[PDB]
Amino acid sequence: IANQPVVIDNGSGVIKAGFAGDQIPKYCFPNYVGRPKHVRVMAGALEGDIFIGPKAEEHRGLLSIRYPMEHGIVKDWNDMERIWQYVYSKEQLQTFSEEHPVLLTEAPLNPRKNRERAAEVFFETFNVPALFISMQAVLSLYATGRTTGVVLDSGDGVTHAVPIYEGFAMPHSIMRIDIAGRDVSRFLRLYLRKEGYDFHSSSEFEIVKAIKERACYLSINPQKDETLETEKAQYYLPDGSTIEIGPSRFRAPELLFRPDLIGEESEGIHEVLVFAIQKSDMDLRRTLFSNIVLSGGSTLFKGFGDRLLSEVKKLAPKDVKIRISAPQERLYSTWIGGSILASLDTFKKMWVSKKEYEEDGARSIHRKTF
Amino acid sequence: IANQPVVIDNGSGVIKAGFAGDQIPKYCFPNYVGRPKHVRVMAGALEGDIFIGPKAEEHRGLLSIRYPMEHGIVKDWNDMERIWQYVYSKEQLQTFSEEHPVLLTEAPLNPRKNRERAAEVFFETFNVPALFISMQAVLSLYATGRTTGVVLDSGDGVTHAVPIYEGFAMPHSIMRIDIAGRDVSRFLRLYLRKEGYDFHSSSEFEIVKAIKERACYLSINPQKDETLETEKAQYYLPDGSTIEIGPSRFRAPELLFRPDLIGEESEGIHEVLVFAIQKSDMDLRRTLFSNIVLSGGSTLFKGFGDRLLSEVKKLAPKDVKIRISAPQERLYSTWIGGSILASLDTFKKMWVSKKEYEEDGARSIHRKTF
Amino acid sequence: LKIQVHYYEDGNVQLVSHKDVQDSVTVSNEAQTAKEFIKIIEHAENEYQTAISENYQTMSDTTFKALRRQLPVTRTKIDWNKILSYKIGK
Repeated sequence: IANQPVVIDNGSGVIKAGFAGDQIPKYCFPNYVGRPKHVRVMAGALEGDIFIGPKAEEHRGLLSIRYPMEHGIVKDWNDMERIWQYVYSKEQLQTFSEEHPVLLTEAPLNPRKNRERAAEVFFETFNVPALFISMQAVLSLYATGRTTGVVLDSGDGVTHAVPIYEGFAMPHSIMRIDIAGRDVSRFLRLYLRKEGYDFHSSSEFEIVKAIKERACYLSINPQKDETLETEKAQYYLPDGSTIEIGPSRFRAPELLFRPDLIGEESEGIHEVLVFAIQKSDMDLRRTLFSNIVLSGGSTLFKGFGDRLLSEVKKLAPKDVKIRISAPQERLYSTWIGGSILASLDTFKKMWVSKKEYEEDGARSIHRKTF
Repeated sequence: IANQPVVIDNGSGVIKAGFAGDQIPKYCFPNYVGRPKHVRVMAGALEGDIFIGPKAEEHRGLLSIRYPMEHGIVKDWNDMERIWQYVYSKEQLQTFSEEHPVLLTEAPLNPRKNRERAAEVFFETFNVPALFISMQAVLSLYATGRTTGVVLDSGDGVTHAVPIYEGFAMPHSIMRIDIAGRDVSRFLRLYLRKEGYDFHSSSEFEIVKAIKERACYLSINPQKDETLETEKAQYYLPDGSTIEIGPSRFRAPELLFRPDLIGEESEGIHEVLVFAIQKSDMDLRRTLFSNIVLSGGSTLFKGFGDRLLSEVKKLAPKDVKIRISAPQERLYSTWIGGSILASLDTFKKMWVSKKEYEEDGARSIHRKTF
Repeated sequence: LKIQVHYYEDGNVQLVSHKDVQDSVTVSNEAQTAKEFIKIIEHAENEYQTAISENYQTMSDTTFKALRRQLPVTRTKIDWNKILSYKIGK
């Protein structure tokens, strides 16, 4: 049973899906489960009472949105099962789970219990013929067409700098933080309350994400922007009322570089990138500096790459050629790589078959990934 | 010019005033500006047509009362200027604003524009020599004598939990809601309409507050009280007519613990207290649980502390010593600490002088507070 | 069972270790005694490496942090202006 395999690229913020050997993921939607706050009085209302994807985006105000996955670690397993069921259902894929092999993705260095429980869901609840979990950095390099280079990424949950050199993903040199787009959105929400405009509701939380996506920019010199007084630019909400954003827009994405502002000890994106290069061998450092690939949604801030280049110039040894490259479609970089990896004839060897899982168990899944 | 400084402890419901070094605030009155509804035909009437303090409390029925403050955030600035002018006037303090330095208070995580506009009023309209703005939680611990511990408060506007450890108010663990005494009084009013007795007028609203102050208890088990049938205890209004209150008295203060009743997905008092301790560090949690201080008027319900203990037992980790301490004068706990802070010699270093404000501006006020 | 690692770039770091083990085994066969002792070594040296790798990556990070923390008890970078114009105590 070697049908066209499916590539479900997981993520805390957004979840991508579709078939192998494709240019773009056809099925992209945000990873959450909306449920109705209000009392459904009238007959002929929205049926089901568990909303995922575009229906939930259309009917935000009704639904109490909650995310199942934080920092690449699922909290609510029943919610992720409903999301995966919605992916396979007629509203999105129009396929059965029994036909196609599965390509899953996860952030590196996660708890193994969650990886085991993920496999249990795919093999038992769904009747998958073969499963395969993989890295995000390895796929992003397959999407670009390079083998050597570091992959800095920044989704909604995790930020991790994985160094790879000619098909050798060093498991030891992988740096990681639990600081990312969701924490930046939460930090921007806190700043908007300091400005004046309070947002506490779960449906109203996605307006803060929309403001973060649209009206934000990362300054090169933060001390210079602190001394100067801001212009206070405007933005229209979904309702109609205008909001002067003020200094919150530029101080919000500083969290990624300065993790002390939220109140939690971490390295930072720029430190993690330097740190992933340093932990590798001495001969391979200069090739890793030359090939730095960006990925994820939280790398799309204005003057983000320029700030990363300046931070590398400050920390790294002098007289070294720095190059932070990036693809055009930074959001769909990991999925394209999975679609390429799935289309290859080698893919049959790497996967965990259902028969092999039934015989061995979790140990076979731990062996095949690394 | 280092005269005996004035401590104006601002509050949404009640405002406290007096001089530094005293045991109690001598001048306490409700924070609103009453203005006459009816037309004045006869001579020898109440002159001025702007009523603040005991005159407004005496003659409620005449006056269309409106509060300038809402959730620790002044909406009507002209009304607060008139209140502050009334505080300093001969009817209350019998002093000039030119002589004495001013200690002011505000809730945490408020609009910075309101803090600037507060400072502008005190420095320009009044001619203050030196101003200082402070938190409520820091002062309450100064009043008790402790340094470490959490301060849960529940005024008329804001409920906020701030954890402090050895004279270090933790900014990133500050939890806050806009659910408080005024929202409980508003929720009680809505319940009394469901019972039968409506109170639509603004002068008539203070009858609902008086009912809330006297006849409201917090039951330990809400599901058990819902299944049982109430006794329907009586209450006499200022007119003389009887009111059978019924189940509205015990379901009214449930708003603070269950904010889903008003139609506003918030945490609640007990969750805010747990969240403030959890956001702070692992080493400080057990000391923060042992030192929990209560303040504000909406902590004075019958069986409030007993319910808050039971909710902490439900949420917090097991086998940990819980202690919710409470002073005798909870309404004046924040003012007592300000009077103590003002009496100390180090208060001279902390304040913002008039000369320093004229040179720098708002930036110096933002620096000195934190 | 003694490990030793030494890194000397930009300054030194050393790993030094040992585990003393006392065990009682019962002799039976040549095939069994050959595969029994090896089994004792295999499990001990794995448990050792496991602890040596997995405890130190996490527990050293927390014990090395219990000595000096990465950020203060407030989790805020200390304000120097605050330090130079604030008073504590009673």
